[PDB]
Amino acid sequence: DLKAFSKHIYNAYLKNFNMTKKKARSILTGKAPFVIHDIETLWQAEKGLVWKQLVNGLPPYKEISVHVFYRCQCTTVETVRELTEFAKSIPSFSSLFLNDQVTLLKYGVHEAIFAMLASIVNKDGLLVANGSGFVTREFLRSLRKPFSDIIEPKFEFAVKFNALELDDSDLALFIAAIILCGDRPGLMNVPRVEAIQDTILRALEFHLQANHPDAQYLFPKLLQKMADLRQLVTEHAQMMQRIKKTETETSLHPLLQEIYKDM
Ligand SMILES: CC(C)c1nnc(NS(=O)(=O)c2ccc(CCNC(=O)c3sc4cc(F)ccc4c3Cl)cc2)s1
Ligand SMILES: CCCCCCCCO[C@@H]1O[C@H](CO)[C@@H](O)[C@H](O)[C@H]1O
Repeated sequence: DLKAFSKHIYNAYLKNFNMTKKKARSILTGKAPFVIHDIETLWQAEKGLVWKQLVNGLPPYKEISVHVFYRCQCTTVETVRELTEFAKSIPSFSSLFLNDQVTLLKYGVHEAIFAMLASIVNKDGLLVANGSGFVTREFLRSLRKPFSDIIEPKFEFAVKFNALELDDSDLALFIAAIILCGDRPGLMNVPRVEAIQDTILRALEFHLQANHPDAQYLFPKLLQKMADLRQLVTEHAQMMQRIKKTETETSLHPLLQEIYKDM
């Protein structure tokens, strides 16, 4: 029964995401992306590197540390869009009141984004523009503060999370468990959410058995990663709040602006 449930969430993930850990992990290994590590290479990428969201559709250019930020902002907004469509793809989720759905997405989306970030990450950098390019970690560290400080706790996490060696069928269930969380403030029908969450967590355990049989303590380890993700997002909202006051000239997307609102 839970085999059918797991299959459905996997089909909802594959049907909804531009990049599987499978596709990403091949690109970062072999059988090539254009490495962005300085101003010259960013300009080079800006010129002839296939971005889904074009440069003309970005906020008015200000500076380098800000342009990088705006490009990142776009993908976060598009991942919020994939995740909403993935959440709706679960028929149990798309049954709750539209505001209860918005509550789960408002608080769960950033947790999910960071868990999925580990798929396109390695110790030295991350994939960009559907794997067309590869941005270096040192380049991002070389940007001005506060911008150089944003992506660092994400990388620390991503590396640790990648050690668990999860596949796309594990992530579909992991993300589902992240979205459908009863601990979200402003939830109306908490028993119904808590209900669905239980089904997912049951499904996640029995799938981790069939997919990772020799894996010691995987399920409680992922339950801890879920908690760690909650902290990383608390830390993240806090940073973007500082960026909102300090960087008055940088434009924060209202959707993300609303996510960090009462966090
Ligand atoms: C980068 C630093 C100033 C930040 N600004 N916002 C942050 N948010 S975040 O939570 O850490 C976060 C949120 C979502 C992701 C996934 C998407 N990332 C991308 O697609 C990126 S980064 C980058 C740098 C480039 F030159 C060119 C393109 C490019 C692209 Cl594309 C990563 C990090 S980090
Ligand atoms: C508080 C913010 C979190 C809410 C997430 C909203 C983002 C989802 O935006 C989605 O865009 C799609 C196509 O353009 C549509 O088909 C959907 O109806 C829509 O909800």
